[PDB]
Amino acid sequence: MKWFNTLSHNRWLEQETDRIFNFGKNAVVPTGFGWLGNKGQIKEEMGTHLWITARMLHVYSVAASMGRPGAYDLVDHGIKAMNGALRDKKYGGWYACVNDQGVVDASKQGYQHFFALLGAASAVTTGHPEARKLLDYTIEVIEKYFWSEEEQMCLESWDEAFSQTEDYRGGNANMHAVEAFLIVYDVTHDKKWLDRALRIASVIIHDVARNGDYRVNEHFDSQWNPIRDYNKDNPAHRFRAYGGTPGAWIEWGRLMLHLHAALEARFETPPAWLLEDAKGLFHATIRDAWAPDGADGFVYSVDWDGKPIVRERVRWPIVEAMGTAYALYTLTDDSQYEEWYQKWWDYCIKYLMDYENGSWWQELDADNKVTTKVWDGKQDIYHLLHCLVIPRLPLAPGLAPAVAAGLLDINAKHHHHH
Amino acid sequence: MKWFNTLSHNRWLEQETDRIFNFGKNAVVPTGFGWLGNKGQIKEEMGTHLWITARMLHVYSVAASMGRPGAYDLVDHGIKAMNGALRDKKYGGWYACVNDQGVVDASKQGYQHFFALLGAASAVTTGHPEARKLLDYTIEVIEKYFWSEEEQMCLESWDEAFSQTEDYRGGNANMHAVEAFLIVYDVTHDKKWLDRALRIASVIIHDVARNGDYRVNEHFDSQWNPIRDYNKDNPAHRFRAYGGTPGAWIEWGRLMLHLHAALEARFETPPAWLLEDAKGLFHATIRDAWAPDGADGFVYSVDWDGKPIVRERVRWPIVEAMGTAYALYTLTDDSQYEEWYQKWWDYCIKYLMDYENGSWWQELDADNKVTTKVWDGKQDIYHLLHCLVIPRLPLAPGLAPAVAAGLLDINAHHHHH
Amino acid sequence: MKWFNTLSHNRWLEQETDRIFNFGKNAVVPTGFGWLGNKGQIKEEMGTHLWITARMLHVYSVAASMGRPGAYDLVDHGIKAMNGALRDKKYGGWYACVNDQGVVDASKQGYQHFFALLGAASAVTTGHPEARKLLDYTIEVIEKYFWSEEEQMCLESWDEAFSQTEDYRGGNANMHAVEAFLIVYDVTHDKKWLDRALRIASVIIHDVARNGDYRVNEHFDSQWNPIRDYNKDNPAHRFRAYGGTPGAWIEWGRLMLHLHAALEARFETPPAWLLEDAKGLFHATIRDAWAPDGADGFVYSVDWDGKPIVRERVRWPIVEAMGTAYALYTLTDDSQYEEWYQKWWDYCIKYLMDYENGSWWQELDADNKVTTKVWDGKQDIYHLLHCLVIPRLPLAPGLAPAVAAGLLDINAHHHH
Amino acid sequence: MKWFNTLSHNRWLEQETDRIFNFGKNAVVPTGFGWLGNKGQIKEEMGTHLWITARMLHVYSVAASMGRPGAYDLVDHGIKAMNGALRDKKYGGWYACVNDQGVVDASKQGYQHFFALLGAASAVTTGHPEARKLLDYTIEVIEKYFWSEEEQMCLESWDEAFSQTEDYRGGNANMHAVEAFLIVYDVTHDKKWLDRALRIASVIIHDVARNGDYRVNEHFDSQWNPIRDYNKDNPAHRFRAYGGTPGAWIEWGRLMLHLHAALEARFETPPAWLLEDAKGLFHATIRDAWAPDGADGFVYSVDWDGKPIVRERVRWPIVEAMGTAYALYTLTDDSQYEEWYQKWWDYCIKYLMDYENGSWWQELDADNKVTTKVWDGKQDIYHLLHCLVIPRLPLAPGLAPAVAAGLLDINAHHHH
Ligand SMILES: OC[C@H]1O[C@@H](O)[C@@H](O)[C@@H](O)[C@@H]1O
Ligand SMILES: OC[C@H]1O[C@@H](O)[C@@H](O)[C@@H](O)[C@@H]1O
Ligand SMILES: OC[C@H]1O[C@@H](O)[C@@H](O)[C@@H](O)[C@@H]1O
Ligand SMILES: OC[C@H]1O[C@@H](O)[C@@H](O)[C@@H](O)[C@@H]1O
Repeated sequence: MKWFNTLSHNRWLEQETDRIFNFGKNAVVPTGFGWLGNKGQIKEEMGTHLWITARMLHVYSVAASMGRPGAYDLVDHGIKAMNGALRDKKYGGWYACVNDQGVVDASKQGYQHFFALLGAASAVTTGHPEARKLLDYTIEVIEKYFWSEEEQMCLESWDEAFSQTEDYRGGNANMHAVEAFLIVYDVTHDKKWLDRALRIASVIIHDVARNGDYRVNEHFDSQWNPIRDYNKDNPAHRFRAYGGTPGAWIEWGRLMLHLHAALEARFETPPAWLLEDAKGLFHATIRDAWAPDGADGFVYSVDWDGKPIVRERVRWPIVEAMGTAYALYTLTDDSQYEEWYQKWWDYCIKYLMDYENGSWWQELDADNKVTTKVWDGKQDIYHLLHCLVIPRLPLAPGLAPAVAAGLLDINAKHHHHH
Repeated sequence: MKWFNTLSHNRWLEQETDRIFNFGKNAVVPTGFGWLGNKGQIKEEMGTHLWITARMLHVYSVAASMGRPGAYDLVDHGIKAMNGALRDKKYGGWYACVNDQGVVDASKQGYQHFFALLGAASAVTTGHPEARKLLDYTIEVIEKYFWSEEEQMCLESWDEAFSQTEDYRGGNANMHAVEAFLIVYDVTHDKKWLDRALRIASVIIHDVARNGDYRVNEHFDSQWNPIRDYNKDNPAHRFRAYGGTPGAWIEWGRLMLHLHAALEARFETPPAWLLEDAKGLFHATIRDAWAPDGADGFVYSVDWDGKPIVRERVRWPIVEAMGTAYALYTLTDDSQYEEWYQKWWDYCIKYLMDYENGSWWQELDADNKVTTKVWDGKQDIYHLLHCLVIPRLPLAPGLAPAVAAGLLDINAHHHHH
Repeated sequence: MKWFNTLSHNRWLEQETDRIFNFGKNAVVPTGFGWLGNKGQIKEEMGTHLWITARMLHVYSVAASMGRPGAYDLVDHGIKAMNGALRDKKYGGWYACVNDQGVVDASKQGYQHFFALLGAASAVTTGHPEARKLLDYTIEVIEKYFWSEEEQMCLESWDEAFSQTEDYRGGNANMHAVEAFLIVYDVTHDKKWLDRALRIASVIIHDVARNGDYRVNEHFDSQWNPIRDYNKDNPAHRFRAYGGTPGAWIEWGRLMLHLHAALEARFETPPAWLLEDAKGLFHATIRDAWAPDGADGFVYSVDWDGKPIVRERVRWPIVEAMGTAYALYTLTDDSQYEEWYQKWWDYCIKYLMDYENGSWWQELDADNKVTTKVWDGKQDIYHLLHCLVIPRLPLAPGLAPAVAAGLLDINAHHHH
Repeated sequence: MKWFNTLSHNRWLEQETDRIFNFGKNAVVPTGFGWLGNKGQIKEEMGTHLWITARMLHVYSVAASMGRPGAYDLVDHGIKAMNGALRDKKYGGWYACVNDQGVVDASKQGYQHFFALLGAASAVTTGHPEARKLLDYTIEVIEKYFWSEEEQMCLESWDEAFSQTEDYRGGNANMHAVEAFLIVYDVTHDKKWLDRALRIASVIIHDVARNGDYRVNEHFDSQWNPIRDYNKDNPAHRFRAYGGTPGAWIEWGRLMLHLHAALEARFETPPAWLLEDAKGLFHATIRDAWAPDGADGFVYSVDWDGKPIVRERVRWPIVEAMGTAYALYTLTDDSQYEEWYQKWWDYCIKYLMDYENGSWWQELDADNKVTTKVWDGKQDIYHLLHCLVIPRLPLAPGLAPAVAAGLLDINAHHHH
């Protein structure tokens, strides 16, 4: 069965994408974007998070490029929010969480600042007259506090006043740095952004993960030595789970293929390890995490021997798996990847898609029934673009640049025989 | 006005197709696919029919090839049903009807086995790893019990244990054999299937129908002699109506054009009678059955002088008419066929389409008001692909193969030359 | 940001178009098309208006050409209606308004007859076997009573019997004559239709509007001299507002560019003033009417110095502005026009589109909140095709002909 | 076998088209275009003929629209020529033939003036700044002297001073009037040219030819009564052959289908007889004139019982047959027309194409061997566009307009 690069499948994806764009519109709050619950209501107690606001700015940049009325107003809202309450006008950068009445979390989180970077870079592709100013400012914050020239890797977090950095180094924030750096590169061609991306991946993936059967180590000390037992007593942490989180492995895989494609796009032969390691991560994710416990789905985390720990099926791991299947199919022409993509789509409509309340469920238990454990509500639509829009685009340039360039369905041009 | 081979019209068709796919999803039951009612609910008392289950397997094969998440799971469900409760594990083939408790109708119905053949052949086009095995098994059953080598025609039915065949021969079962054989040909490229289809059409249409003003005779004895009086006392029978059923005539017309196109595809000149007789069937259907009684719509049945008998407007006849209009337009380029297609679409949205309760009504009275008489519920969506998907495809290969091949919209200043 | 001539934007446009076609279907009544309210219900007390019936005939002609089942039945219904109760079978032409009991308004309104002409011409593009007959008759009525050979302009209205014409000449009726004449030209090529359209535009726009900073004068006496203070006492009139109605200025702009494109289509160099004056009208509209009073949106009317009078934001002016932005973008390649189009789409979804009850609101107050003041319900869908379908087509031939020709998306990018 | 609307066939067509364009370029002379011989040199003794200069103006208009460097210079050359020595500044219109020291044939030939009209209308499609002026003037001459309002038909010829008209009416000149009128229509979108074309075809074809087994009568007296024995003593005349000339019958067929398509293009139902009679003419041409005498090819003339008179195979009849086969295929979708087109292409390359000396031979004997009898030289490339370019275009608008519109290969399969 052929779905990739078919207009019939791609029309289905677009129509679902519009349903998703509609869901996120409910998140608009004066200081940015709020946290949506299971019925698409704002959970006011959660306030305005930096990472959510930046993600929505990115999402509505893509929607704007797709020619959807109202989306550009959300881009504008996003850019205003990044210049408003979220912005620390004393020490620079952005607070982690604010609301109409003040700052709740003033800390300076690297993970969230890389999303700020992605949001600004994607906003630039819309031509919004204030987007490039925002990007330039974000670059200054990143280079001052979050890219380490000494370590040639990303730092994790600081206090409000940028006086003390966290005694921890994280694969997760570094992963989203790679993601953001790809798009910054697409809207600058300052070579350093791609160089930095390759460097980060070489350390986290080609060195550490590859040497552990492609089980990505996320937690390191300040000297970049793995802390294997980090969070052993808080294993279901939302951002720093104990052990391996296979959803991240497979996401890394796709990011490495965007890097491969960006190198190809400047007529450079990419290093072979990008594709090799992307295959490795994909294979490892299925090996350990797909249906390991008597029911379909991807578990949330595994121990260092591949045994599941948190068995809940969170939404984003399978969504990322679908994106990576597409990226691997694109580079390999191997139908096995398409078969996995299809299998996962069937699972998604069966268990995760929520036509009744809107969007998709965020989390299921080990029997694939809606649960509340790891998460609380439906606060994200950003990951969904990776299974809804990415499969309609080349791998270079990246998501927002490629949509703005008019590349949707560009490759959808007798597929049962040769 | 141009609709055929326009992306605007074809987009509308696709959007309606998705509405129809959605309606059929609630038919899923442990033993296969159940019988949906007017509001999309399962009518439990009807059980799990072989023909319905096989048709759904076919429909969701097309949906799967169209890239709809969930459709492949329904293909898988259908294949499991065909390997499970519906399959006669003792004597082979498939029971006509089952439920959770056991067998409701143990008979071995040719009509329904030809749908099993279609369903398996369409499933093959999805690449499902169990589909070819199913097709192989279905072919074995068909050649053992339902294609007669001596008659060079299809048998009608057997009892559960295949001890004796029915003393009756049917144009209806044979029509759906042609339909299935076309698709088996597409997934085998073995001319024997097309040889058989052409042979069947040559007897029922080119001989008997053509010599009867294109009024197709459906009921025959075992020597393939017409029984003109069959079911006089049960005229509104769902599968064996008394007299002629014009919806069937026009359906035969399309099938003959698929056959024509299949021959052309391998650079063989089709016999001229396929097109000639398709024209005759289409014309005769309009002649006897279109608006014959002071209101629009196709009547269900007519006597041998063309006079209406059962005057209800059932859904499938007009749907088939629309499919045949497309096929004839494709072969002739004659705009009259497109005009009919358009007129029929307008009728369908006015009277048949049911946006309130789902799908389309199954049956209307002679004033085009919803009724319950010949039928009971909304158990079919298979026919609707003939007015929704067929117009988006060439005539060769057939429906499911062509969608799998990526041919949707391939043919799409058209107000002048 | 690129939207014009992109399949992603055009798909969004088509899907909204279908939503709009669905809303109008509820307007069917035995005598034509009735007046839809905010819920898509018929407002029976409004009866069956000639202008509404003719507009719906036009709208469903386009829907039919787009391959929508049922639309042709609505064309058929409109044609029957134009041969039924609405037709004055005694004196000729069509009554302004009828109902199931008889004639409500027997007068013969030029404005509404030009819509009859448009409807018939659009219907011809469907091939409906009674459409050409309707067009031919409509042309006869227009040439007898509405196109003046002595004035080389359109007359305004008459009594039922066509015995006395109104002592008034109108820019508004003449504008919609231009619109109708373009489509009659498309389905005939009697040159006179384009000649007449150019003549009308040359008087109302090139002479009078251009000389008044592109503020179109609508109200004239029988000698075609402006009546500047017409309807001072009734400034929010639905068809003859006091002063300038900027939505009409921008509508004139687009029509002139359809005229331009028609001339190009036959390998003729169009007169330069069509584009020059389209630019002038567009600019003047932004200058006087866009967000002139501390909130977004187009006001309804302005005085002769460009100051707002009626500040309500009616639906059709912004819808027409979007159409004209597309036309100007097409001719100039200047992205400022695309930027305006996008800005206005954002405003429309924010304030005008009504996904709850259907269609779009007809009218908002000066703070962009839905109101009832100038208008009453949701009786029109015709204008919406100018921001939904027009951006998917070339400028020649016109709307219904172009859709019938299969030209949707024919023209459908961050660097050179 | 499928050729029509295939890119592979159309590429072959374009490549031959370029070889043909190249051959014509040597015809440039100071006063217009000269008469090319068998090896592509100028037959200087023939001087500059109006019909040749006008045809070359048309051909290079098409070449220019196709983006061939040098072609526009020839369009400019042709326009200058039509304003130079060929132009009668005293009495108006154009002399039939001039040379570098004066007028050779001062007569005012209708046949040649309809080609002047075609050449000007085609030149307008290139946007050359002097082309519209030329067309406008040519129209004035045609309407003064060559279209008769009284007869509703075209006259044949006049003396230099337009004092007396020839006591003769010709189906040939009228055929080329139809041809020219189609293109004038295309660059004016004005009804009257099509009305005139339809009227002309209705008389020559629907009345006279249809009632004589589709054998077109060409020679008429001043009352439009046939002269059946005209040119009995000069049967092989180049423009007025005795009896019927089947090449002309099949050419009429295509022109009627361009007429049909033009009507369709403005959403008008064309009269059924255009297609009926086009089929009739095509069939009759094969019936009487295709391989009638034991070898392939179309004879030049037949008598009124269909028997061949002049048996030479001149180039243009089969070239026109091929164009008509395309037009009939386009309207009917009947493969028999494509089969004939293919058969004729095979004959053309076997016997007519001249890769050695350039272009195609003008004339063969009854055994398909190159001969000199009816004609002398290779002065024409105009007909060749009817088998080289026409099969790559829709039937409306006509040749030069369609190429200028970007329509080449727009329509470009073993089963249904
Ligand atoms: O959407 C939130 C999730 O995003 C993924 O890419 C990872 O960064 C996870 O750690 C995180 O919980
Ligand atoms: O959908 C069921 C119908 O299918 C048609 O093709 C015919 O076989 C009818 O006899 C039958 O009732
Ligand atoms: O839709 C109704 C409106 O149409 C516009 O084009 C103008 O004619 C207005 O005066 C009128 O109120
Ligand atoms: O090319 C010259 C020829 O052109 C044809 O169309 C006819 O007019 C002939 O009579 C003429 O000899």
